[PDB]
Amino acid sequence: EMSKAIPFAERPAKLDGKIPGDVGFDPLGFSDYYDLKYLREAEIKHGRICMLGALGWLFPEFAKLPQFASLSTNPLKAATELGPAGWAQIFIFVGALESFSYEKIYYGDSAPGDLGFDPLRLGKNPVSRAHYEVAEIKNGRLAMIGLGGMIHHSLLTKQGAIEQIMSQNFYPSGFP
Amino acid sequence: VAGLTPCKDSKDFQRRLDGSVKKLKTRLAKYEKGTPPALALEKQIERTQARFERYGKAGLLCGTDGLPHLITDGRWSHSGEFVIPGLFFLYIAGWIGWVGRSYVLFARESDKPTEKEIILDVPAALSFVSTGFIWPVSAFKEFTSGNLIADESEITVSPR
Amino acid sequence: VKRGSQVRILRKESYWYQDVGTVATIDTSGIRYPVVVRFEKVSYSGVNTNNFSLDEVVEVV
Amino acid sequence: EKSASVPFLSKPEKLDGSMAGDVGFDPLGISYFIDVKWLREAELKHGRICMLATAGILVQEVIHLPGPAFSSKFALDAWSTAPRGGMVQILIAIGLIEMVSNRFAITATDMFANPNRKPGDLGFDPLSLGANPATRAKYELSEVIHGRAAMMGLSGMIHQMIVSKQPVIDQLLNFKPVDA
Amino acid sequence: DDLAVPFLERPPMLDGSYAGDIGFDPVGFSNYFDLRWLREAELKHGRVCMLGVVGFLVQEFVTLPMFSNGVTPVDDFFVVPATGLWQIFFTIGFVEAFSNGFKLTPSDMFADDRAPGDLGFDPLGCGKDPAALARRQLVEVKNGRLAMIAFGGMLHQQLLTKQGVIEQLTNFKAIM
Amino acid sequence: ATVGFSGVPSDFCRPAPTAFPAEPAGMTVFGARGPRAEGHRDKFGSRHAAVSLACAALLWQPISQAGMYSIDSGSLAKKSFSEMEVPGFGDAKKVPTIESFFPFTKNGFDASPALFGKDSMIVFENPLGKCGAYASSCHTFLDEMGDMLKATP
Amino acid sequence: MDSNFLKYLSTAPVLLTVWLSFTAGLVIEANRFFPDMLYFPM
Amino acid sequence: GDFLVHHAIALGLHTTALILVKGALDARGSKLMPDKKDFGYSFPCDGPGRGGTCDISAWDAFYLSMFWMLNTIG
Amino acid sequence: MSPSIPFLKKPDALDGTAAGDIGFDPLGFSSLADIKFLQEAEIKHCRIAMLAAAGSIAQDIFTFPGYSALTGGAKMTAAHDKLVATGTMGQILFWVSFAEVFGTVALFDTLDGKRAPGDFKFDPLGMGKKNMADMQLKEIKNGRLAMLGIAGMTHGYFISGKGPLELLGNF
Ligand code: CLA
Ligand code: KC2
Ligand SMILES: CC1=C(C#C/C(C)=C/C=C/C(C)=C/C=C/C=C(C)/C=C/C=C(\C)C#CC2=C(C)C[C@@H](O)CC2(C)C)C(C)(C)C[C@H](O)C1
Ligand SMILES: CC1=C(C#C/C(C)=C/C=C/C(C)=C/C=C/C=C(C)/C=C/C=C(\C)C#CC2=C(C)C[C@@H](O)CC2(C)C)C(C)(C)C[C@H](O)C1
Ligand SMILES: CC1=C(C#C/C(C)=C/C=C/C(C)=C/C=C/C=C(C)/C=C/C=C(\C)C#CC2=C(C)C[C@@H](O)CC2(C)C)C(C)(C)C[C@H](O)C1
Ligand SMILES: CC1=CCCC(C)(C)[C@H]1/C=C/C(C)=C/C=C/C(C)=C/C=C/C=C(C)/C=C/C=C(C)/C=C/C1=C(C)CCCC1(C)C
Ligand SMILES: CCCCCCCCCCCCO[C@H]1O[C@H](CO)[C@@H](O[C@H]2O[C@H](CO)[C@@H](O)[C@H](O)[C@H]2O)[C@H](O)[C@H]1O
Ligand code: SF4
Repeated sequence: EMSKAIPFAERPAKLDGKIPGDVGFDPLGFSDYYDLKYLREAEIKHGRICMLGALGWLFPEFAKLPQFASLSTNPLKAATELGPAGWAQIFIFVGALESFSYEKIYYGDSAPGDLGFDPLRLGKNPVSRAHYEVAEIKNGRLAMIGLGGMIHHSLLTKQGAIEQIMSQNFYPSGFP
Repeated sequence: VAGLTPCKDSKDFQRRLDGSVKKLKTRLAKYEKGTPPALALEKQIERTQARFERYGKAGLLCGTDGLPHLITDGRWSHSGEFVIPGLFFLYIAGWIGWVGRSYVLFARESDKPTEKEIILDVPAALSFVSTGFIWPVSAFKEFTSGNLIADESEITVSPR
Repeated sequence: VKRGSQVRILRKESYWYQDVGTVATIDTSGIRYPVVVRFEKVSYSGVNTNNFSLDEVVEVV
Repeated sequence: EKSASVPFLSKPEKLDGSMAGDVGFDPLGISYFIDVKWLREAELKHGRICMLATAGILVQEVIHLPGPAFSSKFALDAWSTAPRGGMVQILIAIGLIEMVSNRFAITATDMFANPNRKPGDLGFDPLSLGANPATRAKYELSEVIHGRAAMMGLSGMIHQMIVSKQPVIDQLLNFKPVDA
Repeated sequence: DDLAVPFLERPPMLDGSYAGDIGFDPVGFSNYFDLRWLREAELKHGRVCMLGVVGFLVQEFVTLPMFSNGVTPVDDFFVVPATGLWQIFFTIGFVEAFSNGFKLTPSDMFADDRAPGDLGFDPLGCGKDPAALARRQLVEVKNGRLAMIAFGGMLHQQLLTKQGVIEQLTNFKAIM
Repeated sequence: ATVGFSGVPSDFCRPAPTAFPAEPAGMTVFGARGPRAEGHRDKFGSRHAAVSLACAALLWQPISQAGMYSIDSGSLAKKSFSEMEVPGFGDAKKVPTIESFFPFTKNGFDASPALFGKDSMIVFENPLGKCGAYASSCHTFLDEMGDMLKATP
Repeated sequence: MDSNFLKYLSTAPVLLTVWLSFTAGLVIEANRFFPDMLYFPM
Repeated sequence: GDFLVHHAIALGLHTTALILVKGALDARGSKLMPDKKDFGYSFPCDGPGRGGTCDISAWDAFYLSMFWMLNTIG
Repeated sequence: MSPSIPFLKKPDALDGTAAGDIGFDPLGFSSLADIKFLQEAEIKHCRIAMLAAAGSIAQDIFTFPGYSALTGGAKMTAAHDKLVATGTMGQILFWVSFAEVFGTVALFDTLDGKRAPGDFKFDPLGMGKKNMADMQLKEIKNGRLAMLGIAGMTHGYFISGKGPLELLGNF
């Protein structure tokens, strides 16, 4: 009856706590209006995107591929520097990956975010599978928040995350 | 800087300021010192000078005509020209619309809705006026709960 | 549809199409448009009542 | 039939004397058109804020946090000298406090939706001093009277500071009557 | 029988089953977390710190031929090749994964209800007998706690004095 | 008529629940009194809050004066953790440390076990100075009233 | 006050006139104390 | 100046399109005259019956859009 | 009525069983705050103030070697400041805070009724095994006297710049 996330508010009707990563947090009630399976798939995809993005916002600051050594440790500056051909190849790779999602969303039914990618067979144990599902959701959420923060910090300081931390210019000087 | 020059260092802006001040001083020259007309014209001169100085320091860009121009493209260096004012408007306008809609529904569920609409129930109207300050979350809550958008089969429509 | 029941109009030419009214009486004599529906909203002609057939009205929940 | 505070005016009908500090004072009859629950919630909020405001104006003149930004005996000058980012942080924190304390019920249409919600009762009793029925009524009356006194005092302090352009204690110790 | 803190009640979850239980949990971590997980963490910390104390003692006198010797054991870490450090890290990771059977999280670590700290490591069979097993469980936990404290002290005093433990004891200089 | 600002959505024709949660009487220091899940007050009660706060203060005590202290030079010298260089992380020789979480020095705040330090200390300014309520060097409000009462046109 | 007089004050044109006069006064005083504001100061 | 006159032109185009599109879409019927297609394209009106039905035709929509089109091109 | 204040009625929250309870509460703080919390606070203040007063007197009489060098002969709060700069006061505060964590735990067991206020079960020499009520009354009385005494010593130091005994010698 009562939401776990907000103990003083009634539990959202669609969020009954059975689905992974459900703590009854929906103050604005997106689940009432929009399809819950679609919302879950979108959340999982965003979490995966942002997990990779948060990892790659910091990895070049530690090591760069020999081809892209000259590219800036600032991820935005590196994006500007990469050039149309490499970005086009990345876009084609991403579109080839997203063709499978297109097929699974519009012409198939399955667990939200299940594209059949489990090469190492880490999800066969049900208990470990449940822990991994919740962990994926929560790490994706944390990565979304962290990567949004990272993008804005790079906008402000015009530097990488580690460089900003080391130089301790944590505070803004105004709009860029 | 975008396509124009800063107004703080524009000969055209300085010339416009000089012309305005000279017009006011010419008008002032025909009035005795300390008289209400002289005081009014001196206050006008002070206001003109303050306005021009503030415009110069605001970072506004000025064209060849010597008048400030607004860069309403989204640039954060010029947010105060259109975006932040626009956000203030949208806030106030959504406040007004939300409270008006709330009062419309309140009068709809009354004994005489038309009477409530011509002769208002100002206690309830002020209640809604107060409610209007979180209209964005309230409006989105209404939308998601389905109390905002009506179904296509429940709205009258003319024949094709 | 019975007396004192909310019914949504399904006649396309009607001012109250897809609108709800209250059934005031249903005539079982066998006339073309037995049911009589009263509306709060007045039409352009100023009439708030009309006669409808049983296939042009659907009970609402 | 007649108000206790203002004998010649009739007793406000909506003021039944249940609330603390009720002396039948409502000459303009606000309670007729505005719910007394909302009015008392607003009264307690204003009184609490003004209690804190008077305490702060009087205290931060003698004791300050370290730093030139916080070193300002004059309160209206402190308003400007204190770090603007810090002041905006205080504003955001006050907003979040209002939201959570009122439990998402922050409007005139939903504030008292729960019957358990009582005027001015936000669930704030960290040390549980209000659990004693014997002293609860006295504490309520003291809170209301304190809020009223602090409201008047804060208003007077703000405007006397506008006039004298000197702190409250500094004004009282070096008083200079108003001249133009 | 005797309680560690006489003026505090015996913690509800500490019933004496585990070795070294003297009812010491004033902050009541056992009331929040699984005691099996807490004891596993305790034993892992104790074992790592026992080895670490022995390493602090040995490293200051004996250095392997392949590696260069730092002034202090804490500095030996910075003196050694980084790829060697990474190899050790990954080997420890593989050891942990294999010992736990790829059940590394609180959700599944004790899915088989294995005794905390019981990784099946008894090459010499020193734990065959039962009474010796209990006495040595007590010895292990007590020595692990002592080694935890001792390693903290050694690490910090070595960082302060920039001298080995025995070197500091032989040439003791007050900080002020 | 209608009494406005009732706070009851049904009076204003606004959406509202049908069953409102009851109000339990449990309080958590540094918390609020209101509906909570079962066992919430027992697990995370005033004891939890207070003991956690005490632990937080005890952990703050090292953090406030965080830094590598060394007596190699013969005197206690403090050096920022950022100075230490870490192997095996490629370009990033210097890596984030506790100072990243707590940038006291960047803001020029001299933290201490207790919140404030010598350089950053609460400033007590005596308001009285050498003033007296009456017949003093400073002209007080009471002095003004007296002088007006004894004034000569 | 007479309830009928209060209803007459609550009538639509009276309320519109009073509210728009109040709004005009708000804007006029805002422009009197903070004039020539062509932009939000940033 | 070009910006302002361009947005004036946008207003003119949008209002002429409004009149013409409304005429085209309501030509077959509206709530006032739900049987307009029976009367055709350019009938005068439907009388003062339902509050007045002046200029209730798609031809009348064209007739007004021609003022607006003359305004925009001007 | 109240034994201490005959003309005032006995404070309700004061039943009289507690050590040092003479019905002295004219302002009724016991009616405001939990008497167990108040008793714990009183015993804490008692012990700290007794240690502080004895430390003041013993610092006037004698000073440990090395501390005199570090503090430059400063006394009382000046010594506090000098040794804060040194780092000793930091160690004292760290270990007192470590004690006070378990002090908080003990405070909440008192508030739960499981522990008597101020009872840490510390009696290694077993002095409190013959009449605990008598020793508790002695402790409370000495602690109140020591609170007043430390107030007097600290404020005499603020007045004069001199410690307790040095003040009594000069004055
Ligand atoms: C001092 C300057 C000024 C003035 C005098 C006006 C005056 C006006 N504006 Mg506003 N406006 C201004 C600045 C100003 N504007 C600025 C700077 C912006 C840019 C953000 C806008 C953006 C704006 C919009 C987007 C609209 C207006 C509209 C209007 C007119 C009707 C407003 C109304 O009925 O509110 C009372 C409020 C209501 C009736 C409620 C419904 C309408 C409001 C605006 C909705 C707000 C919330 C909503 C979610 C916003 C979605 C916008 C998105 C679709 C683009 C009115 C003549 C409206 C108009 O012309 O309609 C034909 C309109 O829709 N203005
Ligand atoms: C848990 C500890 C551990 C394990 C289990 C382990 C196992 C194996 C195995 C079998 C599985 C092989 C086949 C292997 C091979 C090599 N190891 Mg390795 N190793 C461990 C630790 C270290 C450390 C600390 C160093 C190191 C190194 C090298 C070098 C290169 C030497 C060079 O560069 O000349 C080679 C070829 C050194 C190094 O890389 O130095 C830059 C170095 O410092 N190893 N190692
Ligand atoms: C599917 C699957 C597989 C897999 C896989 C893989 C490859 C999984 C990869 C997972 C990854 C890369 C996850 C990354 C998560 C990153 C997070 C949560 C970052 C948070 C950052 C934060 C909070 C921050 C921040 C910060 C900000 C914003 C500001 C800064 O000043 C400070 C700071 C830095 C703190 C494999 C291939 C094994 C197959 C198998 O069959 C199953
Ligand atoms: C509730 C609660 C708690 C609490 C609490 C707290 C923090 C309570 C705090 C209460 C406070 C700060 C009350 C302050 C009242 C101030 C007043 C009445 C000022 C009047 C000034 C006047 C008349 C004046 C004036 C003047 C003017 C204008 C002109 C000047 O020339 C003269 C003068 C200066 C005289 C705690 C935290 C313990 C927890 C508990 O579980 C629940
Ligand atoms: C717990 C426990 C144990 C214990 C213990 C311990 C360590 C007990 C320690 C007890 C101590 C230190 C008691 C100190 C009391 C001091 C007082 C009353 C000071 C009064 C000062 C006054 C009146 C004054 C003054 C003055 C003022 C105002 C200003 C000055 O200018 C003048 C003057 C000096 C006259 C042991 C170890 C035995 C074990 C046992 O199993 C249990
Ligand atoms: C396309 C383009 C244009 C210009 C910029 C750039 C070149 C980088 C490029 C790309 C831009 C991109 C990818 C921008 C992306 C922006 C992102 C990811 C922004 C992220 C914003 C995230 C925000 C606020 C999160 C707010 C979270 C809040 C309150 C959380 C508060 C909470 C708390 C504290 C307690 C529990 C409840 C709740 C509500 C969860
Ligand atoms: C702890 C991690 C929390 C992550 C969430 C943070 C989200 C939003 C952070 C917004 C940025 C912080 O806001 C900040 O901007 C102000 C701009 O004047 C700063 O302003 C000041 O800050 C510094 C001192 O703190 C000074 O050295 C700067 O010179 C000064 O500009 C304030 O320090 C702070 O108010
Ligand atoms: S006025 Fe309008 S309605 Fe009357 S006749 Fe002429 S056109 Fe038809």
